[PDB]
Amino acid sequence: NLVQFGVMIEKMTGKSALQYNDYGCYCGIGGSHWPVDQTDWCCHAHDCCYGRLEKLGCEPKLEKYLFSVSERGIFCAGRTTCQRLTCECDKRAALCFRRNLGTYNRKYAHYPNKLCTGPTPPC
Ligand SMILES: CCc1c(CC(N)=O)c2cc(OCCCP(=O)(O)O)ccc2n1Cc1ccccc1
Ligand SMILES: [Ca+2]
Ligand SMILES: [Cl-]
Ligand SMILES: [Cl-]
Ligand SMILES: [Cl-]
Ligand SMILES: [Cl-]
Ligand SMILES: [Cl-]
Ligand SMILES: [Cl-]
Ligand SMILES: [Cl-]
Repeated sequence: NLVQFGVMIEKMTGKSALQYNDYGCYCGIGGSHWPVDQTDWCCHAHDCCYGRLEKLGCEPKLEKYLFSVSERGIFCAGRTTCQRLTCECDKRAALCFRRNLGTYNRKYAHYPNKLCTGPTPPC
């Protein structure tokens, strides 16, 4: 589940999965207001991704999938299309995290969500 997404995050970023939980305004359960940085935007997008999966009849918060990581990249798999879809959402987020390692800031880990201000961007 988040065992999988967590494992994917660690593989792609070199960081513990817990360093992405509660990051900024969107990484973690829920989220509102304006994303603090590009990493946070990855999380905003991932929430939107899960919302699309829910609208398709999937339960992405619960879906368990399979994946591998080689030189060629992240390969997704699973018995059901919903499992594979969840993997695609997670893959995209984990690649986004890696791509934005340069602006990852430790001060946004465990960000007090009262500091989140401004409008909530649409999906
Ligand atoms: C990678 C940061 C992260 C995200 C991405 C994010 N976008 O928040 C995330 C999404 C979740 O579902 C949220 C379901 C969707 P809603 O947010 O309830 O709408 C649950 C936990 C989440 N963690 C922390 C985490 C992930 C894996 C292992 C340990 C900790
Ligand atoms: Ca979130
Ligand atoms: Cl997405
Ligand atoms: Cl769900
Ligand atoms: Cl692997
Ligand atoms: Cl890839
Ligand atoms: Cl399915
Ligand atoms: Cl830092
Ligand atoms: Cl760090």
